[PDB]
Amino acid sequence: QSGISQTVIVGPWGAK
Amino acid sequence: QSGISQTVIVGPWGAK
Amino acid sequence: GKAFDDGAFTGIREINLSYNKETAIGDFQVVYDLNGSPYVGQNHKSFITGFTPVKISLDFPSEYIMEVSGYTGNVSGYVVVRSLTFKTNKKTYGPYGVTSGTPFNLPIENGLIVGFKGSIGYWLDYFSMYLSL
Amino acid sequence: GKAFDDGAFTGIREINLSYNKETAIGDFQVVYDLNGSPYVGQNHKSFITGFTPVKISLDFPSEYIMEVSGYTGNVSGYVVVRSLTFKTNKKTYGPYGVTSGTPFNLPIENGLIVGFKGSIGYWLDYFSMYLSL
Ligand SMILES: CO[C@@H]1O[C@H](CO)[C@H](O)[C@H](O)[C@H]1O
Repeated sequence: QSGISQTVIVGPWGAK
Repeated sequence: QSGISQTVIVGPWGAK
Repeated sequence: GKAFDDGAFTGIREINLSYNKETAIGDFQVVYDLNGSPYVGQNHKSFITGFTPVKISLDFPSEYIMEVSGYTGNVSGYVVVRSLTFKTNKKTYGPYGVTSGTPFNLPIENGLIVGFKGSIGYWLDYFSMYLSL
Repeated sequence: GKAFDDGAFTGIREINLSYNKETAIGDFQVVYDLNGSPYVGQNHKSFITGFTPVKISLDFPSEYIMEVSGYTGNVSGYVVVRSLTFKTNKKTYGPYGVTSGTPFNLPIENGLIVGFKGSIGYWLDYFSMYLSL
């Protein structure tokens, strides 16, 4: 672990 | 709440 | 078509689907992980036959999907999912089907696909995915 | 382009963007929610100026984005986001820009966009979205 919480991320769009 | 756990859902893709 | 909704699980072990190189995606079935045991999802079958089967067996848990992509377009008057491609951190599976029509894609920087739902008649009409950390 | 990454917040109150009808999406700034208070995000500006500014002021918390979509295409040699549309449970904002090129969309059945990251040069090059329940 680290102490930074995490979050779902989707992407990228825009020819990447 | 209810007692049913929840999840992120992305979509739909395809027919509307 | 007939609706299906597998729910959410701990991960994905295998995807079994079928496709036709002139039409669209047909059958779709998933072997999920559920807390370390394989959970055999219901085989969601097309109303018609004549498709080619593919087994995508993933090296769970080190291998996991990073991008689902595909095309949507007409078949027989219906908007359906014409192709799918599954890119993991280890390799690419597909495209399967017909790579024509409207592109779509879901790339994931962080998180996991843990479930599918959708509708299949003669072909895969539409689908959605459950995401989790 | 210059990379940016707002991180994750608790929802979205306002989107300030700009575009040009001959080119593409230029600048991008979000007023997030942070625990029921407004948080004014960094303002991510194009290297050039000339764009038409737009403010999308959502009726937070009852109004939330359900789909983001757009077009990517080539502008003077650069492949960029040429168009954006934001559809909420209340109405559709956009298309802003030029709707030509390859389409993309992120429709959400359950969950919230709670942050943006991406890259902006002359135009918006690409973007990702943080999602949360
Ligand atoms: C031709 O039958 C149909 O299959 C289609 C394409 O998959 C749609 O699902 C229709 O609802 C179902 O009736």
